[PDB]
Amino acid sequence: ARRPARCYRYQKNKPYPKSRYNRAVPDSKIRIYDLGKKKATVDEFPLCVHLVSNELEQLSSEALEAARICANKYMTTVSGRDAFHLRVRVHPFHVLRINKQGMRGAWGKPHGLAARVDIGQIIFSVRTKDSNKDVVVEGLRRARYKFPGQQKIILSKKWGFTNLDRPEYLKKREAGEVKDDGAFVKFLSKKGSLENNIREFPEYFAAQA
Amino acid sequence: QNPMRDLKIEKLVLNISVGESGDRLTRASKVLEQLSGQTPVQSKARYTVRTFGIRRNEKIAVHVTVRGPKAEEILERGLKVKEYQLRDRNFSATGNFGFGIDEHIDLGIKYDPSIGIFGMDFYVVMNRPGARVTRRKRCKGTVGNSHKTTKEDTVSWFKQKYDADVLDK
Amino acid sequence: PPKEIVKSNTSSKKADVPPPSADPSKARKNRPRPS
Amino acid sequence: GKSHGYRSRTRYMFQRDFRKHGAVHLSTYLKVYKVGDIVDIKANGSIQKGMPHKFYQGKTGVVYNVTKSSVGVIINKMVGNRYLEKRLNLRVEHIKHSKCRQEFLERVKANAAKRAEAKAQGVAVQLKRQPAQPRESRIVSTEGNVPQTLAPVPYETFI
Amino acid sequence: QKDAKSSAYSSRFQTPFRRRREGKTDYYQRKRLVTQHKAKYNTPKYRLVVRFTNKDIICQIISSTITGDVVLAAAYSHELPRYGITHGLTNWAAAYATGLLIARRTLQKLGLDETYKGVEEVEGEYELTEAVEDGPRPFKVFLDIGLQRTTTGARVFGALKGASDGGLYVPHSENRFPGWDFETEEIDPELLRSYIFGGHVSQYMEELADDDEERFSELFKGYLADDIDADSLEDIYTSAHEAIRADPAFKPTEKKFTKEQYAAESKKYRQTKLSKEERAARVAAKIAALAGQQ
RNA sequence: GGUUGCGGCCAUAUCUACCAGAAAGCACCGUUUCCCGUCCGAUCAACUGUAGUUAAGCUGGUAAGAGCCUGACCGAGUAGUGUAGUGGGUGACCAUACGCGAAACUCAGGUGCUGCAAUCU
RNA sequence: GAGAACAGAAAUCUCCAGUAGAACAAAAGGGUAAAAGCCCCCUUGAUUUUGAUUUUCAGUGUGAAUACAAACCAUGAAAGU
RNA sequence: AAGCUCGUAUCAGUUUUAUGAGGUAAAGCGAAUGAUUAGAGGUUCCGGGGUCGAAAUGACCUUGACCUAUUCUCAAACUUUAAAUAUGUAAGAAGUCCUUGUUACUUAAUUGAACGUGGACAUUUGAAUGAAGAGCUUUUAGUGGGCCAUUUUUGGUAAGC
Ligand SMILES: C[NH+](C)c1cc(NC(=O)CNC(C)(C)C)c(O)c2c1C[C@H]1C[C@H]3[C@H]([NH+](C)C)C(O)=C(C(N)=O)C(=O)[C@@]3(O)C(O)=C1C2=O
Ligand SMILES: C[NH+](C)c1cc(NC(=O)CNC(C)(C)C)c(O)c2c1C[C@H]1C[C@H]3[C@H]([NH+](C)C)C(O)=C(C(N)=O)C(=O)[C@@]3(O)C(O)=C1C2=O
Ligand SMILES: [Mg+2]
Ligand SMILES: [Mg+2]
Repeated sequence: ARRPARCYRYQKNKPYPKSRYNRAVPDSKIRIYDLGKKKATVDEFPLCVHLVSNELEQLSSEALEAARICANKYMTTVSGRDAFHLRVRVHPFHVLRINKQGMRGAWGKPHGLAARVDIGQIIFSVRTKDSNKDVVVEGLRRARYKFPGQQKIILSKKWGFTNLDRPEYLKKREAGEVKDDGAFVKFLSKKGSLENNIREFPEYFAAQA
Repeated sequence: QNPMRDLKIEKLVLNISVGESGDRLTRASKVLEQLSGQTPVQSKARYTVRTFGIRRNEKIAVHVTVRGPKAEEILERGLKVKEYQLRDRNFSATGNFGFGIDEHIDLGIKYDPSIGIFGMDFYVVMNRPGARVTRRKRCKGTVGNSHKTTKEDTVSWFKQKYDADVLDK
Repeated sequence: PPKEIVKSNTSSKKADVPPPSADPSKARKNRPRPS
Repeated sequence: GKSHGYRSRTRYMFQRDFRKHGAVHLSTYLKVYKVGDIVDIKANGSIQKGMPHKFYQGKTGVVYNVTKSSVGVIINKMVGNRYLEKRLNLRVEHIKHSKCRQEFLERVKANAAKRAEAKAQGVAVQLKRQPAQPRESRIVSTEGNVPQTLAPVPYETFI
Repeated sequence: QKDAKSSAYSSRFQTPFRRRREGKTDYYQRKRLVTQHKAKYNTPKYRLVVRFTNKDIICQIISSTITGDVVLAAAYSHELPRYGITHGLTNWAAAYATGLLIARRTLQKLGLDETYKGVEEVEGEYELTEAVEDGPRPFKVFLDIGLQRTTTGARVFGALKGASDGGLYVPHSENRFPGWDFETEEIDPELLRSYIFGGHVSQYMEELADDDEERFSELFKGYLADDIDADSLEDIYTSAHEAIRADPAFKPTEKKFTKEQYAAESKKYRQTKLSKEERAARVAAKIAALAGQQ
């Protein structure tokens, strides 16, 4: 068993997901997709660090789980459990097939799950404080050791996971049009109804500091 | 204000669900004939239930729709045997209300020893005058928001008329 | 004569299936039992 | 195992447009076709009677016969080493007019007009269309428009 | 009431046609009425459109065009009191008189009035207008009822019989006129003559005047105001019939307070829309009004 | 300019909440003799326009409204794609040359127009 | 969803919301809302005479289908079908 | 191969202009269907487990479920939108306009439909470029094992499959 990712590496077939036409498939090895203090706020974690792909390929579901464990173990052992939020941004939906006389009736049974990753697609995202740049970079270096292909650790200059680079997020927050939701934020738009905009964002519609 | 939108009784429905077919259902139909003065219509099952002992396309219930002065006198007799107290639930949120009586000998006809005992469900609906706009065929519509009688309007009307009282909630 | 009349159902389903609102798991236990 | 029915591979072809289901309209019922008109065939999925084959979808032909509820359209189709003429009996919901044909009629009316004046004033007609001639000599004013210098941007990653 | 419909629902929502949405036309029926045999290429299909409001009867001859339906002739029950009928403008006799009026008006307009005189001896018998040999064929219109029920004893079929007696070749059967007893499967000429000449109103008047003075008075105030007796309904309805046979030409009203005065003064209470700066001013005023965390 | 009847395009017209409607019209409305129809004059049929009402229907307005429509040099000449190279790279794939060229997003505007006939302070 | 004796999760009756999330004999796709769905009334166009056309195609056959013509009918107030 | 009728206004493995058609690449899921990660708020309506005076057709809760607004990722047999390349038709003389002839078709009709008579339409007869000719017919051979390359792509770990 356990054929190589070198024989399941490239994107050669059409996406073959679990549907009403493809049943009795095995479940993936990765079940948890967010690790660390997943209830924290974007005000708590400003710096974003991305592990991004540079090849068009297929990452195994179990490669995802193995890299997720080694990353989370290193970060928790070094900087504690509440110092980071790790989110895996690819989900294994492509069912990979195995053949197991001759090539007559060669259509195979489902074997595993894989996530198709494109060039410039984020695989891992970690948000953290400004001091933990070294430990986040080292943990994602272990993750890129365990994934196949060539990957890049980039310092994402967006406040947390969302959008809106750090000067822009500052100006929005001390303007007051940002409301703290669970693990994310809500924004004030100038297109909603006035009544619910008032009763959802009082700080913008007051003279508060 | 209140020019003509006061209230009125649209119809009263008498419903008996005997749960089986034959002599019992026919005798229930005779009870409805003698009470309303009007031919009853027998309602039919929808699906089989093993615990209920019912079969699909088997005649289960029987009901009569009455309107107007006969509706109000039947309502008066039903409220008289229900001693003019109704439990607030008993006034659904669209304003229409209803109750249920057992041993229908308490109102009207004597026993007629060949028919039997049949409890029945009174259900009454009310409308402000002008429900033809949502009932008629050409140029249909919906009643406005200063219409479509609510629970508070119905209980206010039912405490103004009939000298009745309500319960806790 | 006892004239007989049927209710014309305004329903299209002809399957002998109860609706999904008839789940026996959905049941109000601690319903008031008759004493 | 293999099927070639009348409506094989016609799923998205005979679907209706989005928010365009239901009854087809009385303009398409009251437009008139006379023998010799040139029409375009695009099947309407709601009317199953009189529907064409999938080959003739989006195809242009000359009407030759006009009857009670349908018209007959002559379509040239390519099979083998020759074109064959085909005589389809299609209903007026699947038949629509050809805006190339109406614009050709407006152009022949305009040409007849232009030759009528050019004969009245004795000037040459210049009737046929000319394609896009390249350009001509021009002067551009710098007054109020000084050329702003552009330079290639460096590489900054946005993610 | 928390039943507000979602944005996805409102996006996938296909609105019906305008007239279906306002519930005035049946497009299935409209299609089948106005679709023409394509081998005629230009001949309009003419509809005898009959409509009934609560106080008026509208009877029109309509043809169909891509730009919109156009009217060839019109006749109104509120124009009937010019002829002879000052009361009961929505009864069976008004329907028959309106059908007669619309038939005679369109034949006078089309110049087919010297021939196709119609009946002139109205007797309540069912006949079709036969084509005159060596001459123009009768004008063919099809009855457009619309949405009302095609029950036996309908004023739209009263107008149908009025048009058929007026001379318009309406294709019809006799199993919808009143007096058609399905047990005997024939027509009743006496009952249908009574219905044409308003006999049911007359028996109603004599029954009320015999039994209840207050109900007779309440329903028939204008009748007693004109002092019109219970047995003169046939006299006035006949005289209206020959007045229609005399002058089926449209006389418009006095038209006082002309069109520009109607536009200028009679309608100025329509409230005008605002523009962008006024809308922004109201928004800013509401911002100032709702300023603070109150 | 309204309103009615018939319509054309079929959301710029729909949906939700709230206001206004002088005239006429429309509507709600009253009655069961007849034709007729229902378990039921509620729908439908018939009679009166009288006893009343604009409460609804309808029409129009408002909403930093939902939706829908139009536009933009907003995104974006981006993704994608024809054609070419003894171009690159172990490959995956990418760049260039000559052409074509989106969708989402952002922002701005708008919220039915019109044909025939009749009627209206 | 809110209600009405027994009656409850679900038996029957109402009201409101409900762009089709149902049904259309069967596999899947398409289509359909005053209908093509569900009830009621009448019927036998599931008829006769041969032709033309489309699909597979050699532009042969078989099957299926389309539009007419000359009849005779059904239905409906009728247009029509 | 034999030709034949014309070499008289006929065509094109091509482009433009005008007008159609399509649902693939892309894109989308805070748009339908299906999949799917994570929190937030609410349901004085007990779905399940409790606690508070064994009580509660009572409160304090946990926890599901459901709903509302968000959020991460997708789909050959999902889709609002939607390319590029290929694809249909047209670019007059067998055409257009004006009066009036036939008809058992059609119309309410001296109205229409189809085919016509007569008259008008030259140094641009109505886009480009080409034509080493256009069209048609007869007869008959051999063939009816294929293979490779760029791009798209199916099955397979892959293959000089
Ligand atoms: C210019 N000439 C040489 C010519 C050429 C062609 N064909 C071409 O254009 C060439 N063919 C190519 C395009 C190369 C395939 C042509 O096709 C023609 C003609 C001549 C005309 C002459 C016509 C003429 N009248 C009507 C002006 C005439 O006198 C008669 C007659 N009444 O007998 C004709 O024969 C004429 O009508 C005619 O037939 C011509 C051509 O067809
Ligand atoms: C389009 N041009 C090339 C053309 C085409 C055709 N034929 C066609 O339209 C095509 N043939 C079809 C009908 C489609 C089978 C044509 O038939 C003609 C012509 C040209 C004309 C020119 C005529 C012209 N007129 C104004 C009198 C002229 O000056 C003379 C003359 N008297 O010298 C002509 O030669 C002319 O009469 C002529 O022969 C033409 C055609 O016949
Ligand atoms: Mg020649
Ligand atoms: Mg010539």
